[PDB]
Amino acid sequence: SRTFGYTIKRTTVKTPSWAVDMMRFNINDFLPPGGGSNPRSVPFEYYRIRKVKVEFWPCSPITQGDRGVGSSAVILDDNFVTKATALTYDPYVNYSSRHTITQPFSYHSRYFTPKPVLDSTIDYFQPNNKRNQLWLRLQTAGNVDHVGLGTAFENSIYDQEYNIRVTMYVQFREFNLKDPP
Amino acid sequence: SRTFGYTIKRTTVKTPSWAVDMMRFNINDFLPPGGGSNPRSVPFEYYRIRKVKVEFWPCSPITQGDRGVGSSAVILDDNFVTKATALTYDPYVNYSSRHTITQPFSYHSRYFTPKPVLDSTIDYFQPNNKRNQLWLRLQTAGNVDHVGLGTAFENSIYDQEYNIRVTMYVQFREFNLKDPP
Amino acid sequence: SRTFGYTIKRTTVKTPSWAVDMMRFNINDFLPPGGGSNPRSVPFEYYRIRKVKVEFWPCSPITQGDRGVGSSAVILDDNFVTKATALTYDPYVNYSSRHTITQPFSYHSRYFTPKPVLDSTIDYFQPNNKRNQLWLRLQTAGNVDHVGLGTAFENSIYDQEYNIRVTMYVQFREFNLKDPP
Amino acid sequence: SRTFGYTIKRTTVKTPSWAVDMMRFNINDFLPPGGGSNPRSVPFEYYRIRKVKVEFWPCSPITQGDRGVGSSAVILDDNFVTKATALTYDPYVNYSSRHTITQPFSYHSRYFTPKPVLDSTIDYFQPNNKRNQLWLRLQTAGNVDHVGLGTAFENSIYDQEYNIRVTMYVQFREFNLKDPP
Amino acid sequence: SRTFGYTIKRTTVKTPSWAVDMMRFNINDFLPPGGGSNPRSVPFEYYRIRKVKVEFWPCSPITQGDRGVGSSAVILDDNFVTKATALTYDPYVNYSSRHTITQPFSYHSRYFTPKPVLDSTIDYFQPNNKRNQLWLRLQTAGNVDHVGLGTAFENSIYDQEYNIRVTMYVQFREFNLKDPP
Amino acid sequence: SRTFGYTIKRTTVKTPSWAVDMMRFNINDFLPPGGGSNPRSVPFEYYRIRKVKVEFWPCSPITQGDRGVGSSAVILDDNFVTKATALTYDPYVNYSSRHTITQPFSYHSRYFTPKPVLDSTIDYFQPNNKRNQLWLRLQTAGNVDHVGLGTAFENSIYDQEYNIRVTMYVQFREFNLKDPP
Repeated sequence: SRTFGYTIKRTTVKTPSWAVDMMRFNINDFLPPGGGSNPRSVPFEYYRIRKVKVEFWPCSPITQGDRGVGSSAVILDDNFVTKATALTYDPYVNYSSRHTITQPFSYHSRYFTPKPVLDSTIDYFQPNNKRNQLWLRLQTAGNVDHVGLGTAFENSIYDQEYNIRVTMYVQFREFNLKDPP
Repeated sequence: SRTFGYTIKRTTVKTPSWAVDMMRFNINDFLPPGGGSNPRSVPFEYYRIRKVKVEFWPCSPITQGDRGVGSSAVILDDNFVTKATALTYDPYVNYSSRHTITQPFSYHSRYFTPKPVLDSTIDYFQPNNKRNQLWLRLQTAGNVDHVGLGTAFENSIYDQEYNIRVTMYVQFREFNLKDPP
Repeated sequence: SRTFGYTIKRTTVKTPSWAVDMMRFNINDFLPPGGGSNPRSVPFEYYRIRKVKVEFWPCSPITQGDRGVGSSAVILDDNFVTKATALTYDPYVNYSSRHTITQPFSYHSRYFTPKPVLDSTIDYFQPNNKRNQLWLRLQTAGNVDHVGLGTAFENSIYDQEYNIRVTMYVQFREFNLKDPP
Repeated sequence: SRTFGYTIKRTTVKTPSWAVDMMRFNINDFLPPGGGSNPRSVPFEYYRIRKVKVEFWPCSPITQGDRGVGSSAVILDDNFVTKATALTYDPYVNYSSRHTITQPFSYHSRYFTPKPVLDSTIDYFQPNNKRNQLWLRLQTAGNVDHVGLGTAFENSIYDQEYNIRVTMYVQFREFNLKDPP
Repeated sequence: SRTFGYTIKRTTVKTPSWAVDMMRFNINDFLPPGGGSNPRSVPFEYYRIRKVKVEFWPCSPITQGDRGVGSSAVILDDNFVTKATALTYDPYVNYSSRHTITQPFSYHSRYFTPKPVLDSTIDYFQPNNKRNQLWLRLQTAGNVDHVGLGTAFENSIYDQEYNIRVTMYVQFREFNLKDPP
Repeated sequence: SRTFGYTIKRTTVKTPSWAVDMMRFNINDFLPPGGGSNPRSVPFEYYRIRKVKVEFWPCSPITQGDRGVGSSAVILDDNFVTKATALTYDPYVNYSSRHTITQPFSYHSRYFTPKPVLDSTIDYFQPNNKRNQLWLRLQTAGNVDHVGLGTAFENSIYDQEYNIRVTMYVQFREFNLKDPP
């Protein structure tokens, strides 16, 4: 439920090279600190996540050409590729649940479900849309970081400024409020 | 969802005189201050109230006699009687929806629904258990005060100390959270 | 399947302050060491836990007054509140699956299902009453500690001594016995 | 669930003489000592026995000849014959529930139910496979000895070495565990 | 999908002592390194395991005697027994899902499903044959080690050489290929 | 599953002349070299091709005029026309399964199935969408070249830059992996 500026730097190379990026989810950013006997603005003992209606709302006009195509392959098992300002290939082009990345003015969105990362070394995760979703706990500091979607915009001569937006849905349960004197 | 000490001072008079009291409800006491872009610990635009399972949990043992009887007449239209340390009558004895006040160790509770007080001079209120319940708004300072139950414990030679408890139920709707940088 | 003395120290403060406590479950305490080729008194390769019929059997007589009220909120995600000899509020009063803590002579009990704590920093757990209960293993030393119930008795002038009792149910399977010469 | 070496000494006599043996069952051998407040590795107040899938797993190869034949007559009433290194007859050949003893490499097994021996002089026993099976008690020292199967291998010029194995099934009930401090 | 030489050293002791072993599974051994933009010979984002048709194909002829018997108990919770060149007992003889170990020329096999080991200290695992199987990820270096079957061959005077073979089944899904210039 | 730059050089001629091109398919380009005992990144003994969702994703903006029209006639029997920088006719205009080539910003795509070319002189091919599809074999060097779609963009005064993209679907079968030491 936030936005941030992610401008892709142009390149002079003639070959249409890609520029992979990264988008790590974080629940702490979707809630500011609290006060008194309630450090968290949303007090709850347990909470779950169903889906996240992600969307990469563009900002360039329709007159700007340099339109390309890509493949926003979903990522969850934690295994991003080495970042490069001008990649000479598209590693996310070969995938089952792929999606054509229409740019620039063309609207594009995705839908999936993220899961927490237990250990940074082994990196575990639960299946998608299932009743066996491992519950979590509320924490303002020691909080993990969920994996987002794998973007891959194609470079061009002109600049590019996007406005990524996410709507992390939450299903809180078993509230725990404190009303001191 | 809180408690407070309300000890009834004994009296030397032989006639069993009563001692009316007052219990004004307040939603601000059921939530502490917030912080940052969320002054309230419970962010929501609208909320309603259904019922309040009030209960006057006693604290005296069974060996302590001086047991009497009263009538906890419900009050909502705002019209309490003049407080008196030793009232020579029970004005709440004559009522339709009365309830035998069994004291001391005997457990006693009530169930009703409160409503906000628009003006202190005219004092308006909505009907009980109906779909036409006028909604309210969240406010940490400028908040009204709902009317509670009309208590009336009978005096005695020995002291008395109760532990009043209320479970003000709330039905929030249309959340409004703020997640600044 | 054991008991221990947990006496709540009295206080002179007039305001009815609470005194939160802690009850951490441990399977190693429910079985002493073994001998020979069977260090464990109950040999089994796998075992599960369904429910634990907890109960806080009191010990004070009925003649002792100072009766109060509380709320035994269930805890499993590991997030106890800072211990205090005389807390000026009840953080467990606001909860969904709450339970009125009737004291002293009044009997009170609860029923829930515990789960193991994988990591001490993230703290994970499985859902309640489900076929996806993650199995465990038998170990006399390297054993985790399950989370218990969240108690919250109210202070008083007179002393207080309870006799907590638990019946941790186990469902062993796939025995592994050793019968050396 | 144990094994032991029972080698039959060869003989020079030309006549094919038999060599009866003995196999007394014992529950104490199927469980080592305990420790602390649990001297027995398997704590239980009552236990029963249904069947024992006995088997005499051989060890000689198929190239070794000198194959004979016998009759493994069941024994339970306690009445073994005088042991002899080279018996000139087969007393177990005449029986109702007999079984051809195929040796050496040929596999052979039997199935019966043992019963405890009350007195050593009278020697009593209960019927086979019936609901009136007299229950027993757990004891690490003062334990009786059940009667096994009546073996009768035929002598030969070459040596012989078998690997007897028994799977004494148990049906424990009414556990009695101790969890001291 | 590999084989290795595991010869059991003979012993001079007369008592038939066992010799427990260990067999740890590893997915890295079932795939060699890659090259270029595909370090793994089998590119896939997610993969699962159903069953592993293990088999201990012997190599000794039928003329070799010294045949015994054992019990290949399944192991998954990580709890192997101390290795011994000549164990005076069989700890895997008492088990529910046991299997008679017929040696030498006699063929023997087993069927089960392994699971990954999250932590070496606590050692967790998922249930057998269930839809809640926790998925994994592809990794050529930082890869865990699954638990195999618990073998227990009996010693003998003559040597012994087996040819263990496994067919670790895999159900890859969501391919991720890279085809750079 | 790749992209390449194919810019059509402008022309000064007033008559709207066409500029035919060529697009030869190759499976070797959709897979990089391997290593060790797996020269191919995708090991499989047999594989087939169903369809190829071709698409000529444009890159010019909508403000750029000079829009024309053509006919992307399918080609498979190997019989391209002589290339010309400015053809004074459209040989692909007369066809049964034709398709209006809408340019520039207008999206256009096609769908068909290619087949291998046995000999370069006779040039054979199999029917479309049929169960009699002749299978092939995996090869990194000696691999044939399939025929693509017949493009025919109309010239113009302004430049033109398209981003051709193809998704060659494959249906591998009968895997053949090698896991040496």
